[PDB]
Amino acid sequence: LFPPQWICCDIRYLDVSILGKFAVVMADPPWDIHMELPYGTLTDDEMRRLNIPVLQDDGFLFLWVTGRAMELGRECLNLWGYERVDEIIWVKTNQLQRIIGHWLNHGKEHCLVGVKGNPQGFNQGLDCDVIVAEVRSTSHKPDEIYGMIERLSPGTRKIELFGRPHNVQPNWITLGNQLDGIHLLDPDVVARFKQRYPDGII
Amino acid sequence: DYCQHFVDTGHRPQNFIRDVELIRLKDELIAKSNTPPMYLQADIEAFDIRELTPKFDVILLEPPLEEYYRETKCWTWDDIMKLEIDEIAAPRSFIFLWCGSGEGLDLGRVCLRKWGYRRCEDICWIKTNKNNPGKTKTLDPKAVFQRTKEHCLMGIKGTVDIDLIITEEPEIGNIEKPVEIFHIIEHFCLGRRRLHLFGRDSTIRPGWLTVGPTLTNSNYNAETYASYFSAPNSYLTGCTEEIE
Ligand SMILES: CNc1cc(N2CCC3(CC2)CN(c2ccc(CN4CCC(C)(C)CC4)cc2F)CC(=O)N3)ncn1
Repeated sequence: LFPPQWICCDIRYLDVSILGKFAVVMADPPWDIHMELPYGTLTDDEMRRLNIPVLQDDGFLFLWVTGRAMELGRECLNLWGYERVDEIIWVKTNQLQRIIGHWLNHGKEHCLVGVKGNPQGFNQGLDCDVIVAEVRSTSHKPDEIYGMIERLSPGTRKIELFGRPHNVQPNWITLGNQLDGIHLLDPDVVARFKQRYPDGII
Repeated sequence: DYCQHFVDTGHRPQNFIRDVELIRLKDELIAKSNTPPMYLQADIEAFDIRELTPKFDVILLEPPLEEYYRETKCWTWDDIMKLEIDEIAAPRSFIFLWCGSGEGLDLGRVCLRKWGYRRCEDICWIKTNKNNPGKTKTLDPKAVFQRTKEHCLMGIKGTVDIDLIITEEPEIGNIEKPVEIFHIIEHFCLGRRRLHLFGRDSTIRPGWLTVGPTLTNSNYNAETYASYFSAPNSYLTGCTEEIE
């Protein structure tokens, strides 16, 4: 079922096996980077322990990284069974097209690209590894990435981990703990969910 | 938006970035502090690196990747990773390693750790194609996307600028890296012992010792070089007034 679906929950404790396989996985995790914290983080082991590998047999993973997560995300990427084959960077601009850790000011954000298995029938090569786009709101990922993903693998099932309510998108299932309840439509998913959560509570 | 547009017209999104106070006296202090340029022809495969002294405050490492000749002796990351970089790096020192945009983004980090550095900054060279939009890229088989940038990893060991460099893609087979990397490095004021491995005649430069196989001339003398940093000049950042 093409339209937005989502599941409010803790991705740590949700049984992602019910959701089936996905041509594309995206995650922008709350890594435990250099202290701070305007939101609750996951520790390294909980990220290593996430159950990404059940989610795909053949396809791609898009993994947002910052700070030390540039090295840690490469680990999770490899442990989860992926190989990093690309790396998109987003150049942050203003509404007039100019540019806006300790030693250097960050003008960009990184998103590792990982492959698993043997994806076939994908339009590899259509976009380039560079996104230029205005920062619409703090800590938000740019909508252009969904365009790039759709062009890459049109029509396919996709899942987002640690999405927020604005991340809901056709062909996508968004997981996030600040989402509005549980909105599901694809029957097989609705089936394995009722069979796994009869009284509906993770 | 702009990625829809590149799939339309052949212009990379970065073709559209604009503009790409006076910290000018800084550049004068770097320039006054700068050692005379020194350079040395050396086959770095076969060259006992230890013969380079003293130990360096900054190392810029631009090994010739097989991927740079994707259209025109190349080093593998096997070869790079066997360099004994840790032997010539001062206890507190910095490295800038050109990693390209393939496996290098991973293997280069293995190197940074093999030699004792932590990654500090990922600097991206973003290449516009405003003068040849109708020429796309021949991708690596593993590639998902057109590759239109290169990464220069920054590493530190021991205890003002942006992490983006925007210029136009060099002609096929030109492998020079944007000279702007030298400005970023020099503005950090990291020390005056600066080493550029696999530099060329075209990269020689005040404030630097260049070592590479294709140099046509050499003027290196370890004692002459060492002389530049004996007291009272040993600890200057490179950004201060020279000691009278
Ligand atoms: C405890 N387990 C959970 C957690 C969970 N959430 C976890 C918290 C979550 C929403 C979902 C998202 N978050 C957040 C915010 C910013 C970033 C950083 N990034 C970096 C790259 C950019 C610039 C593309 C974009 C910004 C990362 C984040 F992760 C802020 C926020 O408020 N919430 N959902 C289910 N289970």
